[PDB]
Amino acid sequence: DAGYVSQVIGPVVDVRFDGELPSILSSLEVEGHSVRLVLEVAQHMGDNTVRCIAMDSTDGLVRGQKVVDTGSPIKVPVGRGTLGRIMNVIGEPVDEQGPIDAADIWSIHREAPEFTEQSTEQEILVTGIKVVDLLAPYQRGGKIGLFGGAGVGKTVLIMELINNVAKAHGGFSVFAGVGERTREGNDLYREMIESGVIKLGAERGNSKCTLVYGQMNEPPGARARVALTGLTVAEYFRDIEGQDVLLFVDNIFRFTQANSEVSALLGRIPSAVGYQPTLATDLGGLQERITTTTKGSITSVQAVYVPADDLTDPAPATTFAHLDATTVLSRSIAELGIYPAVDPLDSTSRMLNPNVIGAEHYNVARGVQKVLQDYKNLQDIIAILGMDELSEEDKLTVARARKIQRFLSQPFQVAEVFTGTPGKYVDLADTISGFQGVLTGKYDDLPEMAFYMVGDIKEVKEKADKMAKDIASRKEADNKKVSEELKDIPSLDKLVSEIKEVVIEEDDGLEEDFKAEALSSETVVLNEEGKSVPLPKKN
Amino acid sequence: LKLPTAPLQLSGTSAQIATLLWQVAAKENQLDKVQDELYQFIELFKQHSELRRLATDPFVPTLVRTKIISSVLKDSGASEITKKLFEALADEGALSALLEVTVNYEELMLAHKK
Amino acid sequence: DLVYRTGQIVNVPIGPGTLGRVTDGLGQPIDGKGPLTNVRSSLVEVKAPGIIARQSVREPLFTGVKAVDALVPIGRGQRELIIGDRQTGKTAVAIDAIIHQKNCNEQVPKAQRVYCVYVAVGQKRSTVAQLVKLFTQTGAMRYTIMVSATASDAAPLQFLAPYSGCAMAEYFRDTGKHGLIIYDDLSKQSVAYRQMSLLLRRPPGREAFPGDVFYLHSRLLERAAKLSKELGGGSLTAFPVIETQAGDVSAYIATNVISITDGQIFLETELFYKGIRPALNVGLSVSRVGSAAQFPGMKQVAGTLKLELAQYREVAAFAQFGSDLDAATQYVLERGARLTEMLKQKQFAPIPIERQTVAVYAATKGFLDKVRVQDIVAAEEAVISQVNPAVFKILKANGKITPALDAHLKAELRKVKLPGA
Ligand SMILES: Nc1ncnc2c1ncn2[C@@H]1O[C@H](COP(=O)(O)OP(=O)(O)OP(=O)(O)O)[C@@H](O)[C@H]1O
Ligand SMILES: Nc1ncnc2c1ncn2[C@@H]1O[C@H](COP(=O)(O)OP(=O)(O)O)[C@@H](O)[C@H]1O
Ligand SMILES: [Mg+2]
Ligand SMILES: [Mg+2]
Repeated sequence: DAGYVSQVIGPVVDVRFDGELPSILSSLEVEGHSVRLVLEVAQHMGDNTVRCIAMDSTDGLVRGQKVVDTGSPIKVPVGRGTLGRIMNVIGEPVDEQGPIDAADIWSIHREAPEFTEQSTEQEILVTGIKVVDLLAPYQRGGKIGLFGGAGVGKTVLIMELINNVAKAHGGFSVFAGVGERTREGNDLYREMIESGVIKLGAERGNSKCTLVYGQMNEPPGARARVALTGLTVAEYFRDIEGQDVLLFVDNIFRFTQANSEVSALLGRIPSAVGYQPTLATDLGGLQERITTTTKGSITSVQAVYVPADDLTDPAPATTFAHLDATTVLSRSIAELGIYPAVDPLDSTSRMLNPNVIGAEHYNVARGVQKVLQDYKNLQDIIAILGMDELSEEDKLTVARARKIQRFLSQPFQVAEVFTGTPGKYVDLADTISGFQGVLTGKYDDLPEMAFYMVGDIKEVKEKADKMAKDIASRKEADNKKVSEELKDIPSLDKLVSEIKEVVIEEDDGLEEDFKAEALSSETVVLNEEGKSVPLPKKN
Repeated sequence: LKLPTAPLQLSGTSAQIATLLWQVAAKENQLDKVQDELYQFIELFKQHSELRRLATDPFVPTLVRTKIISSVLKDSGASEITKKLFEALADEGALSALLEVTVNYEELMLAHKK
Repeated sequence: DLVYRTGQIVNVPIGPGTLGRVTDGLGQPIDGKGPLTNVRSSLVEVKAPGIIARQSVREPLFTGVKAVDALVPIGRGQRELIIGDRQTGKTAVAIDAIIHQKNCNEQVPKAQRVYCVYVAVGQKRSTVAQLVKLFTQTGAMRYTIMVSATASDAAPLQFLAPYSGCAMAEYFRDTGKHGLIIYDDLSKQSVAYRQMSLLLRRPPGREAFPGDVFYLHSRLLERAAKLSKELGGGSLTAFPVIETQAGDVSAYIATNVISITDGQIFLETELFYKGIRPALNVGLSVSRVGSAAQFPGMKQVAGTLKLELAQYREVAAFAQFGSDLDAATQYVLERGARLTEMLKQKQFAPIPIERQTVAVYAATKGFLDKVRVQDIVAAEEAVISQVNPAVFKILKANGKITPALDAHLKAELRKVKLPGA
């Protein structure tokens, strides 16, 4: 009534079942593996064989190893007991805080909710970022996407959305780390331990976050399903407890990439760029579950990798239709130094109706986009000729758009470990008034790089007068007994005795605890009875 | 190991069965015996439909196929090569190959009688 | 032929007995100095240490290359890609990084030392023998292992050699010491894996690579970690090297390893022939540890150096028209020229970090504005060899440029002569 392993090709195992095959998506437990290996049935191969993807690595699987069916898909803990915990793809705790008490053990495989239970109520989500709240305002209850190539600032932007939105928020949050660096997963965990979002020990009930981690080291079976596991933890909060959940998925691209890593071994001939034929339908089967129903709401922020900043690739370009507000981060905004490197002429929102955010916000956003697009048109002249063939016809659009480009930049509180500038949180009315002031001409006398990396429109004047101090200090800072060798400092050789010497050994301390092993000179094999004999001389 | 060489070389995986079936029946000097035994199954597959179900229907279990071929061939004085042959094909589901082993067993028998 | 199973998943000898030896991709020593003695057999494919087993990357790993300790700073435990074209300076940056750890291991206690591992996949035996000769002449072989799967070796050996080298380097990560692993030509490891998987009849994908060529590199590069203090506080710093084809970083393996690693050191074949050596593209070179893993004092000059280089890059593409002197852009252009000429560096001689931050402080505070563009590489050497050597002895000890020191060398930088009027 159990199954045995028939075939192992990398991360894909075929299991042979004498009678009563498991259903597709069922989880299978390999009996006798060193680490706990779970397979998930992907297809019925035809000859009493199921073909499965493994949630851990398959090195150490023997053909004929017993595989026991569990009769159900991958089932994870859900509820309040997962708050403040780090979960595996199969719900194992990997935070070393002991086992997970569970309100329930829900399957990770589910249907998308229905069409009748859909919630068409658009209200804004003020995030505190200037370019986001101006040009692509996020929807409280909607799906948000952060597109960008490698190294443009999606991870920093989603940390800023964690401490800017999920901090002062009523409901709980789930972070589904799907195939990203484990260094930044540990960094997020520590930055939420010391922030009070996750509280350890006895205050664990007062934690307001669940981490589910499927990071880059793991096999593609784990990375393909960790997004489903984190979505299961969020769907429990949406359905059963009925509240407003925040689901931060870092790198939803990795879900599709891990599907395509096993898809050729699952017997599917490849589609275009190299992805699986079932690319859009896998993406949809995940993404249609992350929805605000009438029970609760899941307002999700999904980072999307865009491979070599090519937005026409099918894995970024397929998930555009699943989002309400797309935040396209660009490299060309980034090497101008503008952070967050949000492309203003590529970031869209369904909250950019005049019916929804009102007309006096929409007109500011449309005027900003108009001014920046006309500057993009003029850049094929004013990078060639030199702004002396415009004669103030379109040159106030250049001088306005160059201030608008720097005014979209903003320091981040999570990026103060990079940037020597404390972070800012801008209100929505403040950034509306500030960008209206630049696009009308209320602030057309200021310097240009007074706008760069400031909070709001009071701070551009607070930086303008600071530079109008420090332009005057660039004529005399040398003498007047002000930087001399006995004004405020001791002698040079006394400081060499002020420091004290550290001790160096150069015996390097390697063999302090090392337990060696007498290596075999010749190779040693197993005989038919399984015993370690030397290699026989019959060649 | 040390088998008598086949009278003529042949194709793949269905004549290689019949070459090996000829090569062990020659050491037993039962070349005309199993050529009669192979022919009797071809009329036997013509008679019964529940027997050629074990060679075409992909839903019979591979346990029930290998038990029925053994449970029939316990008796009748069929040669021990063929009742070892039919258990090799029933374990692998290669019972359909018997119609192609027989036509490849024929020309080995024809080039042995020259 | 008879095949006997050994009952073992693939092992390598790890331990202190591998330091100094030249091994192949399966661990057997090829330097002709007998078998490996003071070692034990550990696995090749281990799981990378998890979320709890890590801590934040704080302490720096000085390369000695001036353009990466200032612009692309590298911490103990991060993965920094060296991506470029052919003959642009990738192996040069790697070799400087190893030679500098030799120069640094003599001045630090045994809990601060870095033991280097160089994995040569798909190179010649002549190039590897040349590197071993170089590391013995410098003295780096008492800290360096070399795992060389050369081009004549089988494709499974070139596929398994980064994992072999990383397992020999994980002994230092796991015993509380510090490691530096350099997988030279990780593209060649991907090519060997593609061959090994196309002959096993696994269905190809993009550029005929397997499906799991991302997992091939992610499960290797994730083993470079900074561990927590419960597990010893050890570190493993990985420097994968990816060769591109005419600057195409949109290729499959290039995008995969750009996606995996923290930073990238992008070198250009157009900057290489402008005389800028190491040929670092200062725009596209990122380090996602940030300045959190930078030497203090170098951090005090590095934001300024980055900012003026960012201005010098952008007011260029107009510098062809040298006719119209603008006197605000032109100062920025020749100041960035001073800074760009500053970061040039001859190879096989890594600089100590104190001399690097003094040489960048002497250019970001304007001491070198008198000297022309073309003669700063002698001016910086005059500055380094003409200041007192007691400036560095307390800049290294104090960790940062203290107020009792930034006015000492403010006067020391004026009492020296600079070769230029
Ligand atoms: N900073 C430098 N100063 C002077 N010469 C350099 C410098 N960096 C590299 N070179 C020279 O440029 C060439 C660069 O070759 P390198 O060692 O980079 O090979 P590679 O690009 O890593 O790999 P491949 O040989 O496959 O291209 C070498 O001849 C080296 O001596
Ligand atoms: N708001 C910001 N301020 C300053 N630097 C930033 C900002 N956002 C991103 N960066 C820089 O860009 C790099 C990209 O980091 P990360 O977000 O991890 O990349 P990715 O978006 O590819 O995950 C960071 O190391 C940081 O140096
Ligand atoms: Mg990232
Ligand atoms: Mg090289």
